[PDB]
Amino acid sequence: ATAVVRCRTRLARRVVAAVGPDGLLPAPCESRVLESALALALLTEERAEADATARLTAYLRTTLRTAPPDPFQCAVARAVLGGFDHFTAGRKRLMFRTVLAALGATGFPAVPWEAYDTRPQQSWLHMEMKALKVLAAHGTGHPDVVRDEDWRALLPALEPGPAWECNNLAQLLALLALRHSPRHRPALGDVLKHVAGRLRPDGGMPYIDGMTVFTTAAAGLALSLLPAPPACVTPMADALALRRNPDGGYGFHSGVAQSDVEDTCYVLEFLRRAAPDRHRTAVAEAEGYLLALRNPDGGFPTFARGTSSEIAMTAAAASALAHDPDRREEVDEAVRYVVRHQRPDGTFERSWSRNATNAVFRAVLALTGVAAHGEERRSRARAAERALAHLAATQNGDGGWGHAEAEPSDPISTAYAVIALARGPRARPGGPLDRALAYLVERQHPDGGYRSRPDQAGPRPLLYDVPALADVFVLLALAHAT
Ligand SMILES: CC(C)=CCC/C(C)=C\CC/C(C)=C/COP(=O)(O)OP(=O)(O)O
Ligand SMILES: [Mg+2]
Ligand SMILES: [Mg+2]
Repeated sequence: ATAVVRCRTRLARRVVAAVGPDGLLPAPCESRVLESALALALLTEERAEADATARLTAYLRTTLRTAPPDPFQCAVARAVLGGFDHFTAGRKRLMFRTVLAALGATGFPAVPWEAYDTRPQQSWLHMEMKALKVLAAHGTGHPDVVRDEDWRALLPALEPGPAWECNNLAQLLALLALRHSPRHRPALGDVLKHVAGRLRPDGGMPYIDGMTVFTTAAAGLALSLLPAPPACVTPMADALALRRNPDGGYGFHSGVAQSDVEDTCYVLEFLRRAAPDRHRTAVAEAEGYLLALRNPDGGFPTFARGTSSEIAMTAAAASALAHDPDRREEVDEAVRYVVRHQRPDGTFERSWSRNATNAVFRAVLALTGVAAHGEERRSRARAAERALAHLAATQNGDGGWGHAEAEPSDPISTAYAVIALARGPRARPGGPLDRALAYLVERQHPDGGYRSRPDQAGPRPLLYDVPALADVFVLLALAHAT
């Protein structure tokens, strides 16, 4: 067949081979400068784990020369070795300033202590903010400001074993605060040993344990779009469904009790295609989870109602709930939210991904997948057309797309664009979709896989790197488009 189908086939073989007999696609996260630096500071201040501290130190220096990250993380690493268009901005300015001050690189924000108090949402955001407030209280010489409720938010960080909610950043920040408390120091020795035991072969500390639930769901979805899905989709559906949380949603990795809309939508889309009856109850519990989260403006948040609806989250929930005709009223209200928020140049937003193409792909699938007729058909078709025109206008000479219009191409950003474009008109020779496919064919590695700069962000906008996602998302693009 075509070079595209051959590329698709080699890739599917690789993705199938990487699924384990437990039905999971392992998705470890790479070392990150930020957490390595924090781990370095914590162990150093406690005069602990000299072996780990030297490895951490070599990793940080090696990475600064050869693959240095964003400037915030470099300045964090330098402190230890010695624009944002989003509703979260501000809280992030406070968070990132306090981190650098805690490490002695800048002054503590001269803000009222209530600045650090946040509504209940993401389980670990509360812990992170409380930890930073404690570090600022003690850093500025006002330890008596710390309330007993501030300390109590940090207690999960003193549990043995892997970090609570798989978040090394949250635990490290909490531990850096807790070591200032005599009441809590008896539990510290034991966790410092498990922390030191987390180093990766290259000597660094990853942001999170991994993203196996998200990655297995995306891979299962891609495999289920193939002409003949492999057999392993059933054990993958089983592995996801048995990990569902009591609220019916899904976290990003094994042992994440915090559900989120993005993970739940990928599990939901996947189970609807590969196991709608075998996993009928899991499917219905996931729709219930999404429906209970919906905001009154028609949109959907990431984690918790009452927090800002997001475009991509709202687009993802519209596609995921479209299958059942009984949610037409909620699905349509979601798609209208997407249309209302399209920007003047056809784009949408950056959030959990750092490229523009991610939100476009979500938006376009919601806009074209929910069947529609009449004036609302016209209105959605126009919105979708402007999103695909935006893609055509920012396509790079090699046929791919980067994180930003003037950025070098990468396979993941390109994969998102292809999914969107496969919903447009038929690939004409030398058309944008045709050229993006040619870009993906040419970037296939000899081992059948893809190496791509990462797109996942957390805390936004800091990138972290789960390499298994590159194969998964390119496969999802190739499956959608063929
Ligand atoms: C792709 C993904 C599944 C989308 C949902 C995001 C999340 C549930 C998974 C990404 C990994 C996670 C621990 C980042 C959240 O960081 P954070 O709490 O600090 O985020 P924030 O401060 O920017 O709000
Ligand atoms: Mg945060
Ligand atoms: Mg975090």
